[PDB]
Amino acid sequence: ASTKKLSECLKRIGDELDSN
Amino acid sequence: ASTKKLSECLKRIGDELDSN
Amino acid sequence: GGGPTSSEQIMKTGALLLQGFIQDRAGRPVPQDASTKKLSESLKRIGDELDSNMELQRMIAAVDTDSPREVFFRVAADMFSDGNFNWGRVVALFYFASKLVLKALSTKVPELIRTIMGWTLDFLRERLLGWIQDQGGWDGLLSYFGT
Amino acid sequence: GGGPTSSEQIMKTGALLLQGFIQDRAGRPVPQDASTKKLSESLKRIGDELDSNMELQRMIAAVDTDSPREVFFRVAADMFSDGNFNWGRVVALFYFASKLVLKALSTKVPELIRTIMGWTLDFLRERLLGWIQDQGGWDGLLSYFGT
Repeated sequence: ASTKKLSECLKRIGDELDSN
Repeated sequence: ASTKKLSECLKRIGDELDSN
Repeated sequence: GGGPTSSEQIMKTGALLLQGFIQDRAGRPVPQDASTKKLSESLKRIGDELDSNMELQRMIAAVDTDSPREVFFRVAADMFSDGNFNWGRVVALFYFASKLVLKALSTKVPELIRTIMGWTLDFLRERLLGWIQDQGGWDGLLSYFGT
Repeated sequence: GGGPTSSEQIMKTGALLLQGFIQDRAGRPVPQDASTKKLSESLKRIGDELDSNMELQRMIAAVDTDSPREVFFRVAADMFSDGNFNWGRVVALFYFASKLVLKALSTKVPELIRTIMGWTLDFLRERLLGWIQDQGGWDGLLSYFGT
């Protein structure tokens, strides 16, 4: 159920990272 | 084979301890 | 041999990087070349920054990991379901793989403590209990310690 | 109820002490009463001193622990085979039980890293490799990091 929310959490971490 | 030597090592630690 | 673009080199370096990265975080050694060592450094410090991302830890903490293989493939598929790729998501996936190792260990531990306590208490009942009774039980250990 | 000498109290307090002691050393919480807390304190600091006994660590390091149940009963039997008992040997046995937990975990870890690396590399081959090739392989990650 809440794997969904860690995925998004990790997607957004991924993108955050590319900004630098 | 070398369980033998840790036993003795733990026996002697045990006795050492009782001295105090 | 193939250059960096060959799938064989991609799989080789990927394993090195992945193994180096995970192992590093678990002790808390894999021989590798200079540019690969440089990537591993970058990986390690990014991993450090994410370890401080406190929301993420809670996020990682809440997922149930009794089926850790199911969890991994589900997270990985989702991370890449929108059809976009970037290096940050790959990094994030690696970080996630290393957390699974630690998470998985953490679920073995109580059962391990239970099994070993079983042995110890069984041995104690059958072999030491008589002697312990002769001391008046564990209060004798208080005396021994001089309490 | 029985006093400290009853076998029921001996087994009850033994489990508390044992569980408290092992758990303490593994994090690196079990509700218990005052005198039991005092014994646990004495236990914990003695455990600390043995952690510094460097010969003992090597001694514990060398035994193969692929059959950890066999190892425990063999050490325990031997410790008490001369028919003598004293509190120090009991303490030593507890210390040994907690080391088995850690030793046992340590043997699971590489296999765990292997299993998880398996998942990750499998996912990477089937799902990310094409994209990684488009970056010219892992050298692209060097660029990304600005190396």
